[PDB]
Amino acid sequence: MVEDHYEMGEELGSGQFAIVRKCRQKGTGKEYAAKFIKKRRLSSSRRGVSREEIEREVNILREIRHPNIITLHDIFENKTDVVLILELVSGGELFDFLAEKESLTEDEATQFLKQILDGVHYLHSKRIAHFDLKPENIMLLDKNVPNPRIKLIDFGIAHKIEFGTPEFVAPEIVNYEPLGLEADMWSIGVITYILLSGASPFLGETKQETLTNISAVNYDFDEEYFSNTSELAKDFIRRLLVKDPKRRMTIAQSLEHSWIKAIRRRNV
Ligand SMILES: CN1CCC2(CC1)NC(=O)c1c(c3ccc(Cl)c(Cl)c3n1C)[C@H]2C#N
Repeated sequence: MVEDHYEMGEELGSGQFAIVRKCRQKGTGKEYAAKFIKKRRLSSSRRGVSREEIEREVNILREIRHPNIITLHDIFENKTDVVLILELVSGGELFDFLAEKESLTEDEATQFLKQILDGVHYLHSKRIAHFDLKPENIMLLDKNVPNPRIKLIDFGIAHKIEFGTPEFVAPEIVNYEPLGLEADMWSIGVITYILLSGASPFLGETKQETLTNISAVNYDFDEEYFSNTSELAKDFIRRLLVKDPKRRMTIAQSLEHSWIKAIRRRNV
């Protein structure tokens, strides 16, 4: 059993069918995050996570080796749960960081985005789409520094290309059209808008209104939030928030973009 080898500690987070606890590996003293995923009782049960979601997630994490993506250390399973022993990331979600900061400067935003884009470049090079990129799925190593390091998490709907969270889904998801790596690029555009403004671009009062806004690409650079934003930043976002996935910037193009490079290019 997992608890023979890992002493479980405080609960760090929870969702509908998962709980994550801090734990300590008894043999080494090393601390990890143990994610307990509740299995379906029966193969096609309504409640619980499909065994397919679990195995697919495990297999993707085991194949990835990148500094901006969480590592999987081990796996345990009993009758009711699959327990993933994951790298512990203790600086909280980017979501909570942003909550405290309200909105980021373009320099602060690009420092995060360089890391997010590097991790996504690694995934896309392997033809893996994450499909649930959002600030809640980006963890900080340490929140009390100017340039915090991040790791992508929650690969539960990641797929190899051969419905995530309403505010972040691309139009092709909303309209049941073919999916690819481009959906992740849309989500990066949403993240970028949020980092710079503190506002979610497509959010409506209801989920239905949010989804309607996405499909119509109904957003703006409202002067409330974007009165000081550079034309480069807007170009970056505008080239991601495009309805036709074929027209959207690719991950390589996003990394080459002058906005991302601006901070590297300048001295002061
Ligand atoms: C998608 N959201 C965010 C991640 C989620 C599940 C719900 N929630 C967590 O609170 C959380 C999760 C984590 C997953 C991995 C690691 Cl290494 C950590 Cl520190 C995680 N934490 C803190 C997710 C779960 N369950």
